Amino acid sequence: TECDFSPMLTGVAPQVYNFKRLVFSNCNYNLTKLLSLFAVDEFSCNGISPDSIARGCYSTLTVDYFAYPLSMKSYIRPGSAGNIPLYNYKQSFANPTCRVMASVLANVTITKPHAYGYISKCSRLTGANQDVETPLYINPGEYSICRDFSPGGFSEDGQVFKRTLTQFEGGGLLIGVGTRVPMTDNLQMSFIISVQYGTGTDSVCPML
Amino acid sequence: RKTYTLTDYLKNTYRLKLYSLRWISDHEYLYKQENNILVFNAEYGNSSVFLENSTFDEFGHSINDYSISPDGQFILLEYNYVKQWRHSYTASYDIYDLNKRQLITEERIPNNTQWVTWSPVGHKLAYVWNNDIYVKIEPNLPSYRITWTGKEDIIYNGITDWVYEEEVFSAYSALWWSPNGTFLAYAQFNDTEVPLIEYSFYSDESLQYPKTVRVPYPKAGAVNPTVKFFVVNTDSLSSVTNATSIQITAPASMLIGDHYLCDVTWATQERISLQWLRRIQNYSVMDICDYDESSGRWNCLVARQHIEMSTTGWVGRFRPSEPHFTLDGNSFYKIISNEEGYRHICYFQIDKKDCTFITKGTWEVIGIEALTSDYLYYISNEYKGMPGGRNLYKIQLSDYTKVTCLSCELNPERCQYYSVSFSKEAKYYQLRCSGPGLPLYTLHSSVNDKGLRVLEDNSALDKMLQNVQMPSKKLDFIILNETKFWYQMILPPHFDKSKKYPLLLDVYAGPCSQKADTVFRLNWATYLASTENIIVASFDGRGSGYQGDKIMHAINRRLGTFEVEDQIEAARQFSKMGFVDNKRIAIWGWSYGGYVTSMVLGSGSGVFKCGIAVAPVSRWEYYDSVYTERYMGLPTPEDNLDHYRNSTVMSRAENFKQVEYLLIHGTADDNVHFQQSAQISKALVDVGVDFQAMWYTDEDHGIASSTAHQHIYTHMSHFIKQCFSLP
Ligand SMILES: *[C@@H]1O[C@H](CO)[C@@H](O[C@@H]2O[C@H](CO)[C@@H](O[C@@H]3O[C@H](CO)[C@@H](O)[C@H](O)[C@@H]3O)[C@H](O)[C@H]2NC(C)=O)[C@H](O)[C@H]1NC(C)=O
Ligand SMILES: *[C@@H]1O[C@H](CO)[C@@H](O[C@@H]2O[C@H](CO)[C@@H](O)[C@H](O)[C@H]2NC(C)=O)[C@H](O)[C@H]1NC(C)=O
Ligand SMILES: *[C@@H]1O[C@H](CO)[C@@H](O[C@@H]2O[C@H](CO)[C@@H](O)[C@H](O)[C@H]2NC(C)=O)[C@H](O)[C@H]1NC(C)=O
Ligand SMILES: *[C@@H]1O[C@H](CO)[C@@H](O[C@@H]2O[C@H](CO)[C@@H](O)[C@H](O)[C@H]2NC(C)=O)[C@H](O)[C@H]1NC(C)=O
Ligand SMILES: *[C@@H]1O[C@H](CO)[C@@H](O)[C@H](O)[C@H]1NC(C)=O
Ligand SMILES: *[C@@H]1O[C@H](CO)[C@@H](O)[C@H](O)[C@H]1NC(C)=O
Ligand SMILES: *[C@@H]1O[C@H](CO)[C@@H](O)[C@H](O)[C@H]1NC(C)=O
Repeated sequence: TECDFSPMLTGVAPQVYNFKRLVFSNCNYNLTKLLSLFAVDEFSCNGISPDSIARGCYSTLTVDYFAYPLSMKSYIRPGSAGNIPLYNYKQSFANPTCRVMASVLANVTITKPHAYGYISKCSRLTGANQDVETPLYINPGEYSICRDFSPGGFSEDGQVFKRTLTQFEGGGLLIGVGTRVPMTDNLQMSFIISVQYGTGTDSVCPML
Repeated sequence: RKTYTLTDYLKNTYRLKLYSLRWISDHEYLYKQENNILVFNAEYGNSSVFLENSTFDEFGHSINDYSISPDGQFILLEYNYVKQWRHSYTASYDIYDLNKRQLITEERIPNNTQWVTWSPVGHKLAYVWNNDIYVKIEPNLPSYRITWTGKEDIIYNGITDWVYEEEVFSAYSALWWSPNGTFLAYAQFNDTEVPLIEYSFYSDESLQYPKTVRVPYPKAGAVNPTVKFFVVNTDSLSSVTNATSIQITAPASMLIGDHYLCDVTWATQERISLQWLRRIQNYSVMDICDYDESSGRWNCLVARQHIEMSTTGWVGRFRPSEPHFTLDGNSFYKIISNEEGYRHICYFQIDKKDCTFITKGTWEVIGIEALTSDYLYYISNEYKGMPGGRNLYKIQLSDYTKVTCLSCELNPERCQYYSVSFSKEAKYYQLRCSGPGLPLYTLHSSVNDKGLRVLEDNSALDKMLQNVQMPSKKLDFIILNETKFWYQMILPPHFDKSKKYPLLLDVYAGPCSQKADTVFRLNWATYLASTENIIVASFDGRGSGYQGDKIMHAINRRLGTFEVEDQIEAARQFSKMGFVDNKRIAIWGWSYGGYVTSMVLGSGSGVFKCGIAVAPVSRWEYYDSVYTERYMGLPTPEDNLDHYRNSTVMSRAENFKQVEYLLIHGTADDNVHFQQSAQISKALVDVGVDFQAMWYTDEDHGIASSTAHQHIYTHMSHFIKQCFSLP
């Protein structure tokens, strides 16, 4: 049966720090078809080529996707960090990956968010004078603790959030800031494709 | 001989001469002589004409001010000046090429511009118009719009709102160029929920219906403005896409509640320092932020944070002091309070918590004036242990024991109060002496502290004044509880201490004030002493500055107490001195001085016959939050509401039956609102006290328009003379 890349183009595109993930197994895909809906600006792969990615057989095919402006292309690249990989989304390189930077085409019909948004501060506060500050960073593929503050985005550039951290979460105060990047004429997105090569009987091959 | 008359004071018949120069390089400065702009050579003293005064008397408008670009290529012309508050104003601007000698006509800076500034090097322009920031790379090219959020009375980009202009930055401008002009840093102020003070402005006779002026103004405890800070790269501006500003967030210790941005200082081309201050102003932090092109952000390392807090009062004299960074930007010098409560220069490493004091003693550093690779130049009051003196010192950085006084012995009789203006790289410095003799301006070379020449000696004035019976000034101290407290007296000419003189106590007495110094002045007190034989005294009691925190922080959380009592006590000791007629002691003051005057008069001490309060604070809940809460904290039951209520002027209305009182206020006072005096009068009326009053239509806190200025001092003079039975 065919791979359903539908959910990553229906509804409202999630923000970078609130990325959505599609995991495909026992499913046949047309990548060329999916890519045809976009105007691709960057196609950086790692551990696999942009040709093989559309022709390989996999045990799992994972796609993380989110809205993301191309003006910030360079800030989501490996090793160069970065408000994005610190607080929002950090690419994993445990498996062969492909990062696609693209704009959705004009008469695709997406309902884009009011604006792009990313977390630019996330810290724990302790102390008598409330001033031991410990920046809190994400592990790749995990969501920021500051994501719950406003998963839909930020109505204000430099919006401030406050919260008490439960005894469990380490206690103290949690402080978060989100910044606002104005929405573009055409929605600009980014999806990260990741594949595995499992021994198990079940595959995701391309369609014949 | 003649005496210094009221008319002399109002018509400025005996003028002090100045020597205002603008350094443009390490060895040249601009100066205005007979309306021409002259460029002088520091080392030789020769001068060429930089701009002939006839250059713009075909301009069609009157030039209020001018500004020359750092590279000397262009002159910024200011006209159509319209004053707003103490520092703010709008103006029209024309740019003028200085090699082609011609007025730029294309892509002009618009009318009603709120602020304009050259980049520190070259000739870029940043200006603010309708609360938004624009940048012109070249004087004739189009402007790049940096901000779009600007909105009258709500959102301020690159300029300050009312309270930040008045009480924090002492400036309209909120723009900070990077040293070589690559980045433009700017604050964004947000007055969205700040309440509005409203008052009538009557304007010209022809205006049928009065205007209602509305200014966002946070009174004590009310909702404050908020602030965000940004940096924009002016070298990567695009005429096709909107500029991108990077936000530098306040540290998390500030974001947990109300806070201020209170200092901005660039360290290097890619390093900026910011100082933040909690709304409870005994806690501040400095952040040091480095540019990071790789990650596209301004990283403010937590390990580079410097926390400055106070256990006895507030931080700084009025705000945390500004750092002076060494050239490489890895260390800096900062004036802070030591363990003894005295303010001295401290030496910081940007990533080290502890710092190292390079000066100490029971005196204070006033300000750091210059920094070289070898010397730190500062102003202090160390000389002869006089807190009302100012001298220029330099300290050798390789050896903190080598301190040289550069101004003390130049002319110890005539000159005890100095300020200084260094050239670029501090190769030359102008010295400016303000007293106790006639002001004196000299130029010096830094390499061996050689005096090059006298710029202005006020010899003209000296010749004029010898035909005039001028008053003398006594600076001394009394003692209260084994503590020196300084006073000054303007004594009438031919002073005979066997006679009895009436005395007028001239008071200000706000926190960190100083009314007893060595400064030479030609003012109202001069007329009172010279013509009416009145002794005019001032006294720096508890709460006053430049004498250590134990004195200054004495009135912490309790304004209207010790500083008031100490003015009454000082008057008692004056009346015990033998040449003071104790049946004729008056007191007068302006703004905080008006408050103290009133509080003194309502104390029932019997010491004072009459008094004059001009534009007084009457109730601290009426005054703005930044100033008031700095000393009083918040007016809540959990904080300091009790002292807020106990320190009003209205509270003491009954006691005014024992005195003659004159209450004066401008109706268009945006600073200390007419409300404050309006409430004083109402309390006196309600209790049956007769008093004199005077409002000044459409005058603000200064009451400084030509006609109003003459009118009030004429009016006050009549009041004093009548009160002192002088004919
Ligand atoms: C200047 O400051 C004003 C006042 O603080 C800001 O206005 C406020 O911005 C917030 C955005 O956080 C607006 O939103 C509310 O957020 C909550 C959800 O967290 C929600 O309950 C509301 O539906 C609403 O979205 C708030 O209404 C707004 N208040 C105003 C406009 O009076 C403003 O954003 C600041 N402007 C700048 C340029 O910084
Ligand atoms: C001040 O005087 C110096 C000379 O003492 C001026 O410099 C000279 O200017 C002449 C004429 O322009 C040149 O021919 C010489 O070559 C210059 N010599 C030196 C050593 O500079 C200087 O321009 C004068 N500056 C002002 C502002 O008047
Ligand atoms: C730069 O930003 C401004 C302000 O956001 C853009 O102008 C606005 O565009 C919105 C789009 O709906 C309009 O509603 C506003 O009326 C426009 N003007 C203002 C003053 O806000 C502008 O288009 C942007 N420029 C570029 C090149 O993207
Ligand atoms: C800043 O000053 C405030 C007000 O004086 C201090 O807060 C009070 O501290 C006292 C004693 O330390 C407590 O008993 C009060 O409960 C505190 N709150 C109030 C509203 O008074 C605060 O400790 C000072 N901060 C620093 C860093 O010294
Ligand atoms: C312009 O400068 C000359 C120089 O001698 C002077 O005489 C003249 O009065 C000046 N004009 C004005 C309007 O200041
Ligand atoms: C300023 O206003 C005057 C008078 O309305 C006008 O002639 C002039 O062109 C204006 N200047 C600019 C730069 O718009
Ligand atoms: C100004 O400083 C920036 C940042 O260090 C640098 O990139 C730029 O080349 C400098 N420009 C000049 C003219 O020195």
